[PDB]
Amino acid sequence: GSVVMTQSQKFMSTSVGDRVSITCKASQIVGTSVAWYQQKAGQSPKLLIYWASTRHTGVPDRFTAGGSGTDFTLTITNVQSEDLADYFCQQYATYPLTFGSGTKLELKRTDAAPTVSIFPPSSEQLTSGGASVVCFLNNFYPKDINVKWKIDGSERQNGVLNSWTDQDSKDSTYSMSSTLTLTKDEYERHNSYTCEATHKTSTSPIVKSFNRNE
Amino acid sequence: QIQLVQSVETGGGLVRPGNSLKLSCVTSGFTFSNYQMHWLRQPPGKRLEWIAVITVKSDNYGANYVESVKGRFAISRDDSKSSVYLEMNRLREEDTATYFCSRSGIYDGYYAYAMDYWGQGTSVTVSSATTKGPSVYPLAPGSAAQTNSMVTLGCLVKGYFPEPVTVTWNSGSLSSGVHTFPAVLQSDLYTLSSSVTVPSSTWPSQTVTCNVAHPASSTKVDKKIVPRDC
Amino acid sequence: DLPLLCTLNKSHLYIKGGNASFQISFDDIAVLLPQYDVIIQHPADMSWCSKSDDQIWLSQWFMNAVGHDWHLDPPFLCRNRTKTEGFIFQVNTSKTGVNENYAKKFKTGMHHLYREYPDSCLNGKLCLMKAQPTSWPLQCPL
Ligand SMILES: *[C@@H]1O[C@H](CO)[C@@H](O[C@@H]2O[C@H](CO)[C@@H](O)[C@H](O)[C@H]2NC(C)=O)[C@H](O)[C@H]1NC(C)=O
Ligand SMILES: *[C@@H]1O[C@H](CO)[C@@H](O)[C@H](O)[C@H]1NC(C)=O
Repeated sequence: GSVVMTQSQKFMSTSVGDRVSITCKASQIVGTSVAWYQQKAGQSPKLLIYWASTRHTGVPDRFTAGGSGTDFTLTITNVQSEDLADYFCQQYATYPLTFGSGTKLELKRTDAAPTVSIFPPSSEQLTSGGASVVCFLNNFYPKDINVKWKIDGSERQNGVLNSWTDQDSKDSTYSMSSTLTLTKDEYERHNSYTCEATHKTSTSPIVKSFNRNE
Repeated sequence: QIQLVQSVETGGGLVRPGNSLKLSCVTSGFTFSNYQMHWLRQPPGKRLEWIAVITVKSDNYGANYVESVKGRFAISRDDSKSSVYLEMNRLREEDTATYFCSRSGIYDGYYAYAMDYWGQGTSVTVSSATTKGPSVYPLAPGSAAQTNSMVTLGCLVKGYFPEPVTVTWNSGSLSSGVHTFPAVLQSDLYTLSSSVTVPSSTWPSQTVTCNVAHPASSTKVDKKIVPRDC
Repeated sequence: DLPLLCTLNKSHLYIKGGNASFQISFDDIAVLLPQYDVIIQHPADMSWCSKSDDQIWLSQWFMNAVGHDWHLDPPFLCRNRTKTEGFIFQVNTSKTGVNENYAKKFKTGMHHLYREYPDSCLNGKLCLMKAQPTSWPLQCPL
């Protein structure tokens, strides 16, 4: 019974100076009672347009919106680096006020191979009884990537935790960290630990290794 | 300058389930009594959801709430103090989000609930977990791999609660080529890592220290990264 | 007591009755939508439009003044009093489609109500009238 606002494209890749349109779909007819907002890095949103097509006073000339019924689109012309942000719609025609799923605006760039670095458990953590192996994949593009953990050549997929960064604002790349946590007893039992990173940039995955004996 | 500041009156953002938390949003740079005020919470990785609204003094300070929140929250305002408040009772773990206060004015001559200005937001987490300080662990290569033109060092913080922590390198003087990854929550514990890439000539030639701060546990730790030996 | 109406700058129409004062405007913005808003097909249904009897009476007075037939003319909309956006009611005044005859009678009613009435509604374009509360201007007759 509540109008939902769905955005078909969760992510959109663009370049500076290009034209980009973000579509908002409403589960029910909301007429002209639609606003658009902009949000960066989870900070406070900023109102862009209201009444489907009325630009806010602070908003620059590049942003233009339109639509009626259940289909509303927001277009940005001559996109700048400062325009890279999140954009979501909102309806205020009926209670409760509902917002869109969201679209992230990302900058295109050339493909970058991930720099892979493996790190053994530290001495301080070993005295505590735990052993965590961390693998860093830094400054790669495109966004797609995947990792594998091999312990003495055998794949390990138990205590692995991953974390992905957003697109870096300086060089437009992505990064990822993978951590394999094990107890001190099971860590000392094995000798070889490797993390294999798979990316579009290479047909063969990147491999980094450290041996406990060496 | 139409500034909206959000603060927490009691304690901090972390609260236990079933406890009560009161959010206060103070405005400035405009006439608070003229406009209506809304409260909005954004769950992590979820769309923004409206919570409540309170109208001006011309109307009898009427308010409207959402169904999930009815009977648990109460919105209020003080024109003299020029501030809007949100009192939250019987908090459930679902209520974990970043809460925003917003102002709605008149658009093309008609009252609408588009949000003019917003507060900075306060992170509110509700869980049964307790406060715990982090463990800082250095991450060094160990000279078991070939050294290139650039060397990547790392820092690992483990077992802290709640969010957040502050990770810097060399007291912030080293900010180029630094990646601090978002934390991961497992077994009511947060664990994150941070990488730093410096020229291979600079390390271990020069000192590289990792600075971690966790205010909830009064934890300030500096860990120097040294090469591994045997 | 008779409601008094004053026009300022020949673009906006203000009507004051009792303790209630409204401002009438014309544009294509559909502030009220029939799906989510109250339908006024009978004059007694206007109790849902406001919590103040003055606004209800003044609203009913205005539609009687322009010649609105509550049972023959298209019903108009008003915001549910439980909502907090504020009082407002909206009449479709667009001179197009099946609403042509009603839109033409509305123009006649306004021309007899206000001596100087600028018909913003143009043939073939959507035109929606909206009356909302406003502070009574001190620069117009009392
Ligand atoms: C006001 O009335 C006009 C005319 O009756 C409506 O406009 C028409 O609505 C029908 C609905 O089926 C459409 O098929 C026509 O294409 C519309 N005409 C134009 C020119 O757009 C209008 O929708 C009404 N507005 C409201 C808020 O009820
Ligand atoms: C106005 O709102 C109340 C509660 O939200 C509802 O019970 C009532 O039916 C609404 N009015 C109309 C005419 O639907």
